[PDB]
Amino acid sequence: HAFYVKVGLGQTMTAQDILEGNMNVEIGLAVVRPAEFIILKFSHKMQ
Amino acid sequence: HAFYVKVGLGQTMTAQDILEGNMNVEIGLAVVRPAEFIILKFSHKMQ
Repeated sequence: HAFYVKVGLGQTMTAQDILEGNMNVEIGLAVVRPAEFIILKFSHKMQ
Repeated sequence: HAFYVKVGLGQTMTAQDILEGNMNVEIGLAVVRPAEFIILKFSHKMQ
């Protein structure tokens, strides 16, 4: 759930990419954000 | 595939050939030849 890593032929590269000398790596991240606004919601509930 | 042999009336002979005293035999051969020139052909193939 936090990241992924992909590299390979048929995943990030073609065969024409190999002849040119290219290697592609793909990286995705899920970084934690701050809690800037905190909203308290109050209500009545039945007895 | 290697040879054939044919002899007979209606195959190699006529009826006029029989009266003259002729018998015809036909033989065909396929003899092995040497390998005098050997040619190596190199090429790239895709990954």
